[PDB]
Amino acid sequence: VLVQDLLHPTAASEARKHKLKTLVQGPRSYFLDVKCPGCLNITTVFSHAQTAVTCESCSTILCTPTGGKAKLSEGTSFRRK
Amino acid sequence: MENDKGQLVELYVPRKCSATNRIIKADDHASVQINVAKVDEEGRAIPGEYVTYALSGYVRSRGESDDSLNRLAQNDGLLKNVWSYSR
Amino acid sequence: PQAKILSQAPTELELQVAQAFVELENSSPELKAELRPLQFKSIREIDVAGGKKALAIFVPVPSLAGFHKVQTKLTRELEKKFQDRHVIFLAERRILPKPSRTSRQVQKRPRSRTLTAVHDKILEDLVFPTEIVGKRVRYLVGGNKIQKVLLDSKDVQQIDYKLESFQAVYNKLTGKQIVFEIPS
Amino acid sequence: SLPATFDLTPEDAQLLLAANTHLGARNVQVHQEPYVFNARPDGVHVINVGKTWEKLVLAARIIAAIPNPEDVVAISSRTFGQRAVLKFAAHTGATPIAGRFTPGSFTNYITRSFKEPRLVIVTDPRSDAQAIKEASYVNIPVIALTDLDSPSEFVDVAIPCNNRGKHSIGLIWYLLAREVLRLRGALVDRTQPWSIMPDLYFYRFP
Amino acid sequence: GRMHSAGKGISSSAIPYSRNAPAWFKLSSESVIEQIVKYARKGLTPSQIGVLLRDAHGVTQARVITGNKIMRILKSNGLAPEIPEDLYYLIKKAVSVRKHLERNRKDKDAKFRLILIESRIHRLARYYRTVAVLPPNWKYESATASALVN
Amino acid sequence: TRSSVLADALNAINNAEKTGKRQVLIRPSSKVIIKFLQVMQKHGYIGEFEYIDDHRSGKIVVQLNGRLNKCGVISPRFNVKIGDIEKWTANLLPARQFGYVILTTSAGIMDHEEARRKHVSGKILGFVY
RNA sequence: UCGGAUUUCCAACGGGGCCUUUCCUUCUGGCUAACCUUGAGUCCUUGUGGCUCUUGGCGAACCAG
Repeated sequence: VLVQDLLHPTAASEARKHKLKTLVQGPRSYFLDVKCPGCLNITTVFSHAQTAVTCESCSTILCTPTGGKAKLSEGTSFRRK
Repeated sequence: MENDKGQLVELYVPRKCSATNRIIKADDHASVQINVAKVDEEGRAIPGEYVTYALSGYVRSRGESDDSLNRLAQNDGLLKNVWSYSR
Repeated sequence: PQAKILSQAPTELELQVAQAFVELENSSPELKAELRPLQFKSIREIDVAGGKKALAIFVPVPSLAGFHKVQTKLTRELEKKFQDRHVIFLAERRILPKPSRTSRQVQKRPRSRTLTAVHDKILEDLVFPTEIVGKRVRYLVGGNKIQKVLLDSKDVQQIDYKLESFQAVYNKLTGKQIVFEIPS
Repeated sequence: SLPATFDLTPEDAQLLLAANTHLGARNVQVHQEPYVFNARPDGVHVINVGKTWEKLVLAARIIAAIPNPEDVVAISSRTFGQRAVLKFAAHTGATPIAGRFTPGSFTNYITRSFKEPRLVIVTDPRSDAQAIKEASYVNIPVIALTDLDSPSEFVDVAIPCNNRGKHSIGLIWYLLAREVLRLRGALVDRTQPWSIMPDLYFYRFP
Repeated sequence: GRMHSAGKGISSSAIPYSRNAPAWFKLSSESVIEQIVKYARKGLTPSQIGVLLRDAHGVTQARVITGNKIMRILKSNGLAPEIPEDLYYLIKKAVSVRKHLERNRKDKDAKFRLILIESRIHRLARYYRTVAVLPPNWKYESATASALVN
Repeated sequence: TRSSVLADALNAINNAEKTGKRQVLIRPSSKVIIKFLQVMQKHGYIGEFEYIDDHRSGKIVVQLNGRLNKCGVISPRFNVKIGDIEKWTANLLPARQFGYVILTTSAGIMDHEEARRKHVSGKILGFVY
């Protein structure tokens, strides 16, 4: 620990540190394109959605807020960003 | 230290450490001087030709002299694939 | 209409670029529909240490997004025509001087009208369309600034052959030295 | 400053895998996580045996650096290490201290246990802790055979092995012994395996 | 950290290094500004509006996609409320605790917490009264709070 | 709360030199800190170092060689005149031979011997030897 | 050179005026010099060369309000 690099940390060890406490701070979250089968429609949902993101047409709750991440509904396609 | 005549006026130049570059003093008995033997093409040690290292009593006492000597050896090409500069 | 797309100041290479520009308008029904009102201000020709030279196209500010719709194909076509000239788009951002202690009444100068903001906009546009993901300024032991700038991994190859030209541009416009890097 | 002659041998690698030298400790300290390869799901870590080999190479270099072969001292209060150290020093020319370390053996210039080493080699830095603390007063380098939770106070070059299994201990002393002798010149060819088996350094009981 | 208490709690949002717009986001600036105006005429606060824009509509940050924040846009439309949101919620919480103290006369803990909340109100109100976003005639009072919340 | 930043910076530099390390991570950064470290780097109490941007206020990674004995700040930034330097260099330095009390003059921030040579004065930040 | 003297070169050390998108801005009246109109003369390689005036302007300085 005498001579090491802090400019270029190893990406695995840098992956475990807290969000605020990295080399350059930045979020650990992401977005999703989800599709309910009852509409075949892309809805964009944040991974930590604090409100119940309901689909556009149908009254189907695509995700529920529980602590950190939002629990997706059963039977829902998704993909990141 | 010299005089105005430009001649040196000290008793001895101290040995400095190599891990932390600080002065190894005249009574640091927890410090250590390391000799590593220069090898031949056959893998025989040259008897009177060494590469030397200085690892001070603070360095050695703190529990760092292994890692620091690994660093110094791999940077001087005596190790390879041991000391990683990124952790 | 090479003097129409120029602005009240003809120059030889400017007439060449504007003539080739009207020719690129003529080879397209929809690129002409965008590029015909899109004028530009001026040019700078500056040589690189790799044998060729580079052209900083000084473009006005409020049309630059319309260029950013089309600068990919336009830099492609202008690297087709004028060979060994690396095509660069730089905007015209007039800086304001910093007021001294004896500084007669001037309005509150915007942050965008400062020196460093204009240099940052320069570095934003020099590596268009990719994004700078980080700047790390290295101070040497002899006190020599070398600005390390990091680049993305989406649009490497469009810029990867233009790197030393960008170094020459930045060391000419302000004298500060710069190193690009693409992290792993 | 090393030829490719010094590189890791398939035979030696088979030996080191057979002795469970790779099976590291459960808990790992801060200063030896460079030596860890990975953690198995049962909680046992894996020691980079290539790093281990090159650490033995550098330790053998250091042992070769002492001119008179008597100032090298091997140390063991470990039971299996007693056998290993005795046969090591037999094949080496170094002097052994098996069993209980007499305090004041490196200080106290009067007594009969007074020895003046220029190198101390340690099987377990936890079991031979007082020998480390004694070497920390009279300027002696310390080579240790550290497992992944072994304390690294006052140590120089430290070799990551398993101090639990006796095969690991005997084989580590075995390989260090042969590599030192190959570096000396009594084992002129490098292609030659050391003819004495590693069973001479392993510990027995009737 | 944490005036009127003792915690050293750090729990916040990060902000990404990228200043400019997201790559995958493909809507118009006027579209999301009109969405902001729509939710504002619905009657929401800018915190709620930012939450609904990143949950449902994938609008990450208002100052990323547009050049203005939500409060600049509602100020530009004549939809800013008479007091900012945080002072409003502090007066709302103080009115709640005040009503609770009017019911139960023995909760010394509610009295202590009410004193803390009123301290926070007075400090934040000095801040808003300094920067002229609040008239210097304005003063937090008890029946004044009952008028402003109810 | 965090009131001085150069003080915290030299605190971290001095602690890491006491432990014998090689690098530090300073958060935040300042123009004053950069100029101070340039003054250090000119005589070479440190090697090279590096700014890091995060759009907020930068971080600094410093390589420190072995040469720093102790650096520190004088936290009320005292007004000093020209002969007053001979007071502070009699207080803080370990000898008349070396060490640099550093001043903040209207012609920039620099060590006291340059302000002898430039014949200026100002306020005082800290001491390096 | 009859103990100090000042050129050339050399590090240095501070400093001033500039140029790089940029440092004191003007209006109205008087004072020098320089570019231009106009014709004239004293010098030297034949001169719109150098030195000097003739009415009207522009630039860089000197002063007042």
